[PDB]
Amino acid sequence: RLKIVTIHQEPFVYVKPTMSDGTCKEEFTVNGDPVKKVICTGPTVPQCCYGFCIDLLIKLARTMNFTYEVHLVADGKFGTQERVNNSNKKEWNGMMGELLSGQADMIVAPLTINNERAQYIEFSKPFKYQGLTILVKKGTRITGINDPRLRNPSDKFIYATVKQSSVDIYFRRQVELSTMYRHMEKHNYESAAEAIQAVRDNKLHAFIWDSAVLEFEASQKCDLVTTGELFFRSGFGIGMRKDSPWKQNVSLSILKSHENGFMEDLDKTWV
Ligand SMILES: NC1(C(=O)O)CCCC1
Repeated sequence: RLKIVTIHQEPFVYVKPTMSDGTCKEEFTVNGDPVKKVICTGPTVPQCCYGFCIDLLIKLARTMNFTYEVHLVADGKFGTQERVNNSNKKEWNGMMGELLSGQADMIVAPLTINNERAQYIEFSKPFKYQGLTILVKKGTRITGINDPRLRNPSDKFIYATVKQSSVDIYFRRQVELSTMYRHMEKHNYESAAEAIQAVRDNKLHAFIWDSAVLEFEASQKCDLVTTGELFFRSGFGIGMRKDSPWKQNVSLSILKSHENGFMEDLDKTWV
């Protein structure tokens, strides 16, 4: 019974309360198809989880003949390396920390495959190809990471991302993006929800984040749109501890799904 850890992140993983009898409300898609849901414990009581990643998990479990139990990451984070003591060895938090500690056997979430994480865990082939993009108010046009309003910032156009995120780290390490980072570090938000709200409230002109997330957020709000070319393209993959016996088949299934329309069907169903 594999321990699956995930996190709230629509449309990949929705999190809702169970009904009074402890079950998940029976719901259907706009075309009458049943919405598959799994019970996921977390911040701790049983809750209802569903979405792109849950549909993927259900498919993998069926295809690979395994049972599982899902829980939401305890600290509500994806995972970054942080100094937590006087030693010289940083420690991973979020889902990365849980996978490495054994609290989880697989990370099933919109987790970016990057260099730092790849140094400690292994990933399946990507179940989603995306990259960083920009969220702005309808009518605003930004070409991409090279747009002057970003490279030559001023207070007339404020942009930012989420503090302590892997995206924040991406800019902090990009020497060529020092100018941008200096500007962002002065406006970064505590959470994506807050930043997205700030964009609708005209308090923030641009929010830099995952295109896989922003494309959905934009589709849900008419006053919001994504703009420009993607930069820092990346994939989302299932995380497992090194040398896992599940890796090969998880990867083969995902590659097969990209080739047989299954992944395209999830795209249409959830966005
Ligand atoms: N995909 C993210 C990650 O850290 O894995 C990047 C920002 C949202 C979460």
